[PDB]
Amino acid sequence: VTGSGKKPWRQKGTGRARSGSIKSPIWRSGGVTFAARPQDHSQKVNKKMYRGALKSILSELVRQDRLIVVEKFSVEAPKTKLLAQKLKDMALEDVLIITGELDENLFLAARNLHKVDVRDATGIDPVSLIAFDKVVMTADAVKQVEEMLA
Amino acid sequence: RLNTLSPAEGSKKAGKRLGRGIGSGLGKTGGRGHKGQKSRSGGGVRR
Amino acid sequence: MKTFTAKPETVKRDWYVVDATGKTLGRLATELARRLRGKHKAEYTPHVDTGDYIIVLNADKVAVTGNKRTDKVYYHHTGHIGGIKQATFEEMIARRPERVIEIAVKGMLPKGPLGRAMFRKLKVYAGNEHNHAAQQPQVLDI
Amino acid sequence: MDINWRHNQSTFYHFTSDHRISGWKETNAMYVALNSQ
Amino acid sequence: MYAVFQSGGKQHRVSEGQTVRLEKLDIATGETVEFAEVLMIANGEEVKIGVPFVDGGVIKAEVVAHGRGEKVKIVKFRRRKHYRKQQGHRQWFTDVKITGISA
Amino acid sequence: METIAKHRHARSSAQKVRLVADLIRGKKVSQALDILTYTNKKAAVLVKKVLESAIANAEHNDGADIDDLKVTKIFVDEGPSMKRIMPRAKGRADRILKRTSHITVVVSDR
Amino acid sequence: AVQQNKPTRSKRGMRRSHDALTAVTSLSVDKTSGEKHLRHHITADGYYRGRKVIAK
Amino acid sequence: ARVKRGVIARARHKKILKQAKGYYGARSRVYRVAFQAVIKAGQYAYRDRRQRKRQFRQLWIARINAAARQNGISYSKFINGLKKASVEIDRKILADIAVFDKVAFTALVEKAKAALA
RNA sequence: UGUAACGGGGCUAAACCAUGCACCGAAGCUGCGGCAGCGACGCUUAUGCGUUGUUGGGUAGGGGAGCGUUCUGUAAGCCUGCGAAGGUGUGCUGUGAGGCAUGCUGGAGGUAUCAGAAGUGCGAAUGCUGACAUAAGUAACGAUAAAGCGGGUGAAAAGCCC
RNA sequence: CCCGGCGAGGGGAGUGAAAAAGAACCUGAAACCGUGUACGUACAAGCAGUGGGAGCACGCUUAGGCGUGUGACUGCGUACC
Repeated sequence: VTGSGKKPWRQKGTGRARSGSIKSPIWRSGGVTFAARPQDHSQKVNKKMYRGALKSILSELVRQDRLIVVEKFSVEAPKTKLLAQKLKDMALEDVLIITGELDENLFLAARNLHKVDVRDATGIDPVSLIAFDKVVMTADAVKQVEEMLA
Repeated sequence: RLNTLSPAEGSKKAGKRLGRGIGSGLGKTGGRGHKGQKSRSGGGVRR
Repeated sequence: MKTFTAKPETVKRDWYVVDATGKTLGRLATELARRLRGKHKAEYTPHVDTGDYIIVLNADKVAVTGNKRTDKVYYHHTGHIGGIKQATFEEMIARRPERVIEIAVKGMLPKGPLGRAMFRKLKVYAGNEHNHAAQQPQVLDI
Repeated sequence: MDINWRHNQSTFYHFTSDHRISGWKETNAMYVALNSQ
Repeated sequence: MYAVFQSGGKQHRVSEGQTVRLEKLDIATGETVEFAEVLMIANGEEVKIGVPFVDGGVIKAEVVAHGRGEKVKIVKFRRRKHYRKQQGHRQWFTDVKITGISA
Repeated sequence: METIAKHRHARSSAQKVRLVADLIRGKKVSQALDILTYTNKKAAVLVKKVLESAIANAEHNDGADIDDLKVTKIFVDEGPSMKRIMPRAKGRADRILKRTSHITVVVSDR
Repeated sequence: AVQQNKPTRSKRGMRRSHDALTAVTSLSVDKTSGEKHLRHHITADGYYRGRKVIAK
Repeated sequence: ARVKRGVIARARHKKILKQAKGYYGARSRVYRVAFQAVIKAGQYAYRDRRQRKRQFRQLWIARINAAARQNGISYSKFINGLKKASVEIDRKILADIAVFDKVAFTALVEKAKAALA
């Protein structure tokens, strides 16, 4: 705190309480007692606990019928209108499309749709499998997922 | 279902917060008794 | 339900005349204190004056035992400093005997506003007659 | 007025005078201490 | 005509058609109870108990309302020793109504 | 009909004004003016100007007939203090509270 | 020389029970001018007991 | 995450000051004095939920003692009599009969003197 | 300092001694109602009860279980100008921290549930800052060189101008 | 427009959805200070409450004898850290 280390009054004889710095944490304008620093909040997750967790959530997406397996899922042109109509035809609004080969046109078609997210089979995370209502995996993505999760 | 996940039973223990009130159990002296070198900030003898 | 409380608007209270000739001072005094509290009535209530009006007469003829006629000393202090003023029992009977019965009863009655109101009901006379023939006091033989 | 009041509360904060209580207040504390000895 | 009867823990002096607040009985709300342990019946001739409870007397009372009484705060402060403890309490009651008193 | 006049921020503390206000409270208005004319206070000048303003607001902004009016409410609130400094001895200062007030006269015929 | 417990507002008003101002109590009416004035004083127009005085 | 503490502190203080309405002076205005007043009222209220049982009992005993001496027997002898007569009327009710029903109380005194002789 | 060595009145028994029977007397024991802990025990099995025994004063201190606050996810959801937060009352409710509903003010935001992180709860520190009391309409109004009157100006003159 | 000292401040009028949104301006708490109403209080001693509790005033209420405010009198009671 931007101040001076001058003691504000004499130690004894004023009837004031004794004080030593104008930057004390009890004083207004004074400096937080246990002031924070920038910190790292990362936790270690063991690799077998990460993979175990993905196996549990995939097993529950299968068990709760939130996992849809299509053979192919690609859009004609990079238009959000086409993907909106395609997801409308399949009775899906909130959806995580996951494809073993990341199509460019699908990626550009889902970039404006709020509820819809397109991933590659490599970059799936627990919070999106749990977050989205339905997960639509390409069959190739299913094979790559089994190769990842052994 | 991210608002239905829940930890195990017994895994997250609370954490002692000292200095808050009479009911909490650890207020005024925080569990460190009356005066002495050990009830002092920084206080304690070496190993 | 709740325990009955006497209501001071609706307390009926009687008038009694007691002849204090040859009675012992403390024993008469204790009976009067009991009757002025209202302890003899089933509607007794500790914050209500339920007692009776007693007319003590012949107060100069009250008796004490032993040498208390001359050795019992009534001290009081006047507020000025060396103001300790004593008076024996026979000096009090000569000067004002009403003060003898009234000091006794007053010390037997609860101190406080209520017991002052209880003492206002005691009427003591040094003689044999009283002005209170209008209230028709019946003769309390005690 | 507020500035003059903060500075004129800040007048006897760094004092030295020992016969005067708090730098300014007159007393008899020299004789009180001296007689206590 | 009143009657004194023993009830939950304690005793009650009750006429007919009078609502009494007893302790919590284990009875349904509209159900009728009987107190077979009456200690006094007075009409203009007293009837009471040489050996206790009167031989021929009973009180029929209809339960009116189970309930839970006024909250009271219980405060336990030990001055100067760093101890205070507050607590609360609402007592269960049972309002019955005296249907009849049989001498 | 109640008719209000106020002097907000009147340089006189509310205690000193409340003496005068306590004089004229409840009176008929001509009697209240005769009391404030012959009260030797500074507050009686202030209270008289508020009362005269309330009679005028009554007779102009509302129904007339001064002679029926009565001082129903009068009260003196406290206003903001002006915080000044008195230089005392040995180098010490004091705050002087130069106190204001808020005079309210509610006059009415009913 | 200084108080030892802060006095209440009760005791404060009790002390001020006597600080009340007395009213005028009735002011008298001139004989000639018919106007009002303090008794034994001259009027605002400068009369007293029905005769003209000062006249400024 | 800085937490300002104005709104909840206001609620606690206000809770305590509502529990102190009717107290004289600062005891009903200032928090720091109304807290002590409210606690000391709590301790007294506890203590007096016990004393009201003691005080009511001594009131009842004084009324039965008065009415029973009106019927020519003391309280001590009357309670002994009724216990020997095997009467189990508690003394709330004996005080209440002794006020409201003089004839029933007279009859209770007759049971007490009957068994006591 | 004032009786002033029975708490007091007062007592010749209302004192002492001996015997006896009563009664008063506590948060003790019992009765009735309720809650909680630790055992045991037949099921219920992931625990509750017909039970059942017993325990529940507490400082330093140890153990257990919770409430609230702000922030993140759930939440582009759900409340909200038919009126949010906040403020101020009332009513109901829980063993408690507390919760819920609603009148008036307010005028635009709030957030379930289940998780997560804490600048997470103040009456004290001759605590820090602001506000406001208290003494109190009290002391004082700063050289004991000294003022008085007439007139003017003015809304008003002991103090200004002549 | 009116009071007012060609003031200060205010009362109307008008704008405004709202001027107790008026520039001393969103919300507007508490301490502190008032005005009005109900009750108590001028023979009564003390941590100012608490247990009991009459009376009075307002609301009820098919008088059901309740609720709120006050609180004479009375037992007990020497703040917090």
